[PDB]
Amino acid sequence: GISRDSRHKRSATGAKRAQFRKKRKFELGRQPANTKIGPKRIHSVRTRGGNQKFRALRVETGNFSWGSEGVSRKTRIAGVVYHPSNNELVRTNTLTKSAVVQIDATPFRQWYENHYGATLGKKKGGAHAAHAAEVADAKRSRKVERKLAARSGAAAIESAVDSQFGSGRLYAVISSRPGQSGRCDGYILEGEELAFYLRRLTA
Amino acid sequence: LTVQSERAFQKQPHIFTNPKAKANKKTKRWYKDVGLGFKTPKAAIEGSYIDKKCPFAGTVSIRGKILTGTVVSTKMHRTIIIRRDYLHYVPKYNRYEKRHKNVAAHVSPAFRVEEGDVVTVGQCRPISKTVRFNVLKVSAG
Amino acid sequence: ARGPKKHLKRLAAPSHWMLDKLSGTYAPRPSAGPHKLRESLPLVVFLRNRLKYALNGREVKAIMMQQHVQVDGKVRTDTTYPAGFMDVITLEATNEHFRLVYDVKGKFAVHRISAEEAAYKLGKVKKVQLGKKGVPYVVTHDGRTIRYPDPLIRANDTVKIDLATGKIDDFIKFDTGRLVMVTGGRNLGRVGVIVHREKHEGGFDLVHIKDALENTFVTRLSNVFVIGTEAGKPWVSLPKGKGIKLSISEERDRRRAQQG
RNA sequence: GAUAAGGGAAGUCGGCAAAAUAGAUCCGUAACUUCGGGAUAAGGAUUGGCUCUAAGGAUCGGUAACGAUCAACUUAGAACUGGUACGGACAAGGGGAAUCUGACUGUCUAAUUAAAACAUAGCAUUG
RNA sequence: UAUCUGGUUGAUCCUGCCAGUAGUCAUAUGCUUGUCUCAAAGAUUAAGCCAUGCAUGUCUAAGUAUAAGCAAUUUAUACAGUGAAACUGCGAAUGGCUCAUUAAAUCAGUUAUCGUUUAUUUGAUAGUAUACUUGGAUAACCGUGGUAAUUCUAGAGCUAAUACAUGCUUAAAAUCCCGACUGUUUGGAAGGGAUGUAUUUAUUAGAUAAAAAUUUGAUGAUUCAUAAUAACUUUUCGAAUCGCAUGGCCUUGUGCUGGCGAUGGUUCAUUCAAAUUUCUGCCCUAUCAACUUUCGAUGGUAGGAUAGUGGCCUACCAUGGUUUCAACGGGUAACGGGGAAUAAGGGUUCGAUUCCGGAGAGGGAGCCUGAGAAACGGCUACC
RNA sequence: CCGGUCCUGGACCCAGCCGAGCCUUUCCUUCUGGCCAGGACUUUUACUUUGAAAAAAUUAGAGUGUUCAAAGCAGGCCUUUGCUCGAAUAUAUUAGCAUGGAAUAAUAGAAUAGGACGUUAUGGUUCU
RNA sequence: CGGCACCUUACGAGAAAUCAAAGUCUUUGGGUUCUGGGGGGAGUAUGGUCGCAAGGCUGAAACUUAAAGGAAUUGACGGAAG
RNA sequence: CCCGUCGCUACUACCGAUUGAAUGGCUUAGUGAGGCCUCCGGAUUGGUUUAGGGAACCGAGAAGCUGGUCAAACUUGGUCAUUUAGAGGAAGUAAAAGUCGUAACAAGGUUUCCGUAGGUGAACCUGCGGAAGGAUCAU
RNA sequence: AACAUGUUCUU
Ligand SMILES: CN[C@@H]1[C@@H](O)[C@@H](O[C@@H]2[C@@H](O)[C@H](O[C@H]3O[C@H]([C@@H](C)O)[C@@H](O)[C@H](O)[C@H]3N)[C@@H](N)C[C@H]2N)OC[C@]1(C)O
Ligand SMILES: CN[C@@H]1[C@@H](O)[C@@H](O[C@@H]2[C@@H](O)[C@H](O[C@H]3O[C@H]([C@@H](C)O)[C@@H](O)[C@H](O)[C@H]3N)[C@@H](N)C[C@H]2N)OC[C@]1(C)O
Repeated sequence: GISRDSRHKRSATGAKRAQFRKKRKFELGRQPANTKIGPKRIHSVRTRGGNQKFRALRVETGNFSWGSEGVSRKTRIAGVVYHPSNNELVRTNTLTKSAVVQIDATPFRQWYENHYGATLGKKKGGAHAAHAAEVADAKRSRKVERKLAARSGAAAIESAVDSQFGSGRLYAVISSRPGQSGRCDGYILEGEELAFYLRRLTA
Repeated sequence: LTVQSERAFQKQPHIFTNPKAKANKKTKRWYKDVGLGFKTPKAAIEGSYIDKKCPFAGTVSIRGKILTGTVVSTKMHRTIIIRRDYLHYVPKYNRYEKRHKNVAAHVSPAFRVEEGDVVTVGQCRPISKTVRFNVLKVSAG
Repeated sequence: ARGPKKHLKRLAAPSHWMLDKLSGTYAPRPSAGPHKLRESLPLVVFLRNRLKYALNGREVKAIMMQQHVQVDGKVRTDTTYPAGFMDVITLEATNEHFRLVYDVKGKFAVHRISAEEAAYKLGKVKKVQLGKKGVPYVVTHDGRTIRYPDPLIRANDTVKIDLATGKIDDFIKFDTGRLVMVTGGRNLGRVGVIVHREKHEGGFDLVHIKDALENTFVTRLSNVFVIGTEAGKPWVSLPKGKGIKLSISEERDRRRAQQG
């Protein structure tokens, strides 16, 4: 089938090599998963040594990390907005490693509000102001108020990340390999990398 | 020479710059010592280039054989071919003939190499179709 | 070649087994076990070609099927068990004990030992590192693993192990002045004492040694088996010769002298 | 002026007449040769519609490698889609191997002969 | 034994070859052939084609026994002995044959894996926050059969497990997050969760240049080992198995208990392997001088795939890589090597073939199973 | 030569060979602990020495009345309820590794000085 | 000092003729290029290449054959000389 | 002593119309078996398990279908190599005593030979330049 | 001035 041998290629001098042996099973390849966004379907692959791989054919949700805050939650993936290696993966929403994706920003919002007491979005419309007034006037016992005070000072976050919380979708980078592990995991874009990808996107 | 000159973001793996940690609000930079007595260059440590195949600022280890040779091409992006001259002994005639081999090796942007210079290259994992060596030291041509 | 070889040709068997050429096509193939294939002596060779306790391999099978034969005290029935360096072979039915030790000529001599002696052995430290749950262990040259060793032990050190509980009795630090015994090379079977060690980073370390008679001989570090703490005191019994090489004319002189 | 099962020049002095080929892009192209050619040799593939992607500019304003405004139709690629259609009408070479003959382009028997005939450059002779 | 002799001339000295001479573990052939020890043997042409038979099977006391199989009545009305069949497990990837392909390929010595997989062996190694022990299938078997025919099998009725799927039996204190009340300059507290080990991602330990105004492993070298935090998973496994002896304790209940073992199991180590891999080294040929790069050639970034590195493959980008120190192309009556024959020395010639490495099973390709095969005494397809 | 003779034995003289160490303007790295063991630096090569290691079989070669021998790796002993020497050694090395030497043959250096030393020279700027 | 040569010798070289190099070469090594390997077939055939052509350069094999050849000696012969 | 043409015979090789023939390798294009992956499908089957008659909705799932991927093989064309038929043509070699002349060896009766160019049954002759390996080391 | 030729094979 698909093969990874180096014998079928030309030498560095440019000579066309002669056939040495028939194809060997220890040098096979297989078909790309071409993971998509949809209801979960994961197929096992029996590999060498009796080990197992997982071809994520379709995935709904991934475990994403807010690196600075030291917390990660099992959000859900909206779409693919940028791929460094091929615009055909973004145009068809194909999930591989290093794909720039938008995830649901909601669970990180809940964690922010529960572990701090402040809110994000910062937009001053009707629903945004209503939710802000609700959050600022929540019911907090004195010990939880003091532990949140011990969590104060560093409450504010970088202006680029929280600005996007108006839309309920953040920007992330896939760090797992869905075709190899069956997981579609990543981390929130932050700082210099975030500015780079925003520059690439808005353009 | 722009560091982020690709379609992807260039960074070292798992070196995180927490943008609000305490006081070191700088892009943290990792390196190693390649061992065997070889000196880590200063342009590698206080530098900004990103090279997954750098012996110092990358994830490749040096091990195996150490070779030296003369640089005959720098016409490739971040790799070189060196020329090793040697004499082959022919016992029937009790004499020698001049023989040579060409070796391709990775050259980190920490170095400034040009045709005519003598390099030392250490063996690394196969990082290309032809490359199994990596510049460690540069001398005058 | 599609998978692991299960036969060993007679001419490909290690020479230190002294296997005669014309017996037959094949040789015992030592099973996977504690020692390397080449640097071990399978039990069928030990119990047939050395002691002549059996006329052939079928009788070797019969002998070991009756719980007679033991390695390191434990009972073994694998006819091709890779018995190797420092292994202790117990034969209670005959009331006899042995220890595989390199005679100076380069082989495994038939070294008889006592029952009190046949209850311990020695082990070189391959490496020291932390396992799961941070528990430290050291790996020995016989595939034995021991947890919670002395926090000072490092590689190239010899440890004493009791053959019953698998516990470590006492050990040796590797430094100049130690009685040793070469494990490979041309200097096989000979007993020396450490003189100096030369450290080549990335290469193979070199060690300088001296026999009781003044002879300086160098050897790869990986072939050095510490056997004592000082000169003249091994931690096991030594064969007829005490591991000193004698030239061919010397041995011829001694043979004539002994025989009259 | 059209079409025709199966065959495919067996018809005929003779493939006469008809058919077949045909635009464009990409690939590939022999003998022979006066080295210029032969050559569109031969022989293959592609071509619609729709939705996109990329490239190629002008004028102003002081690492301007930038912004602002304007602007023409060419080129290349991808997804989707249909009774596999698509140079959809129109327009538009059949090809190869050789022999005789005149070098070639050119010219003549208006009204039965366009040719191998005439001319021609080149060559020679004569006054 | 470091050796020569005959042949051009009427005669001579030379060049020069032809001839003679001796070996060959070098093959054929002729003639002849009493004894013993040892011994190669369809390689060379045809990796041409093959009738027939055999070459791979496998049970211990310790997986599963209502043979309607055999023996006798026995510490055994659940069986217990011997032993077909069948299920399960393991092996069949070893061996043996051959030399067709193959010219930096194979191979040899020498390296590397800080670049990976590994049944087995041997060491270790998991108390993790209905349980006097859960279900339902099928074979074996009796029974109706169908086809000309094959190691073809269909309907129907039972019935098992170390087969298949499920599922509890449980310590001890301790840490952390959430936290209704509450003390009141910042305490306590009810009540909820996570505790192992696997999986994936992210972030922190993983330190050790010498004096003023605390614990920490290895390496030449690491993002190593190991550890922590937050989360993740079509939830990996932390034993519903088996044989012989049957002991000890009484608070005498078919009570609490406990001896050698079989088998199995996660991770690490080891061992047997494997897959890549560094450096140097191949015969003839220029009537082969340029080759490679469309459709990967040389390199960079990102991914996909792999057990894993790597143009191994894809996307974008750069224009590189080899060569008279012989590239590339062509020939080989070319598998490589250890070796063999002859041998003053230096050499010449041979090596299909007792060992090692590779490759193949008519030619090609593609796969299943399995730790391991691109297997052919396995399958699938074409010729 | 003492001669000291049981082939061989000691201080002294003689010479010969293979070596070391100091001194001669003096090469021969350099600090720390304080003749080893952890740091800071090293112009590159060829050549030659020595060594580590390098499958058996084959080769050369030591032991053995296979009755001889080719071979094989055995066998021999007062005759046992046992005892016994063995299964040598060199050859391998083009390439790689480690190592002594500095002849021979190369390579580098200070010339628009951008040169060398200042140990505990002096001042200034940075880091840890 | 450089050059074109010559005469004698023969230590030396050589099969000899002869040679001041054709010496310093079995007492065999200063550096380096080219060419030959018995006689023919044959500088032929074929492929390539240069040339307007004539040709030049490169350049085989099948097959055939016991000599061909060099230098000198004695004779014989000469439409050679004395 | 000896040269070439010519005559008889035998053997080897070469050129040659036949867009000759055959065999083996590589390859564009066209078609394309089969497996693997993927995609739906849903004969059949047990119930995430629950319904007065059973109506939901769980699980397992064969054939087949979509799109890929590896790609045997066939046709066509191309190219490379190796054998090989062929009218006729032109050589070479061998083979006691065939024909024609006599080119060379002596000043070989025109000294011989080299290169080149013409001519001629054949050896060969002639022109131009060269050599002595000359028949002159010399006036 | 002219002057061409000499079957084969040896002892
Ligand atoms: C018409 N010219 C011719 C020329 O063709 C050639 O002639 C050859 C001639 O040499 C050949 O002759 C060949 O073969 C013959 C045969 C008897 O063996 C012998 O004379 C000899 O071996 C050999 N020369 C002959 N067989 C053909 C002619 N055309 O040479 C001579 C010539 C007169 O010039
Ligand atoms: C010396 N030149 C000669 C020329 O003279 C000629 O010679 C023939 C020769 O060939 C004849 O001889 C030939 O023919 C005869 C027979 C077949 O006739 C054969 O037996 C003989 O072996 C063969 N050589 C011979 N008999 C007469 C000479 N003149 O042959 C041609 C030639 C070679 O050019």
